[PDB]
Amino acid sequence: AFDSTWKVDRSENYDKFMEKMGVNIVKRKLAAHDNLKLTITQEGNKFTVKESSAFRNIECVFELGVTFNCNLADGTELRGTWSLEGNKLIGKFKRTDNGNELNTVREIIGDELVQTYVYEGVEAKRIFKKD
Repeated sequence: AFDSTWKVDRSENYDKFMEKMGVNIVKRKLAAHDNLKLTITQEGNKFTVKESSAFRNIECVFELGVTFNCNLADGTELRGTWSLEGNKLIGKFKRTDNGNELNTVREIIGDELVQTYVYEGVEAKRIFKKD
């Protein structure tokens, strides 16, 4: 789903998240300012997400179930895959840098994409919305 353009319109706890990865207090204070844009497309078994932030736009195309890798605006690099869990889209990502594992979930509240991530027992939330 989420076939169109969107941009983090809401988010919170990003400090506990960015603080769990052990990132300096600099990227943490500048991180909470999550305001990137993301163009997502879906094709049955072929997805295509194109991130875009004034700091480093990214892109990741692939099918659901096949492990792959995707870097996070925080300049992170992880690999895993998204799968449907009950009524949500899970996202198992493993930091290829330190394999600090990452457990997230994706939801589409009507016209908003709620992407929550977990870290060693933490939880960050990032909600998108039609531009």
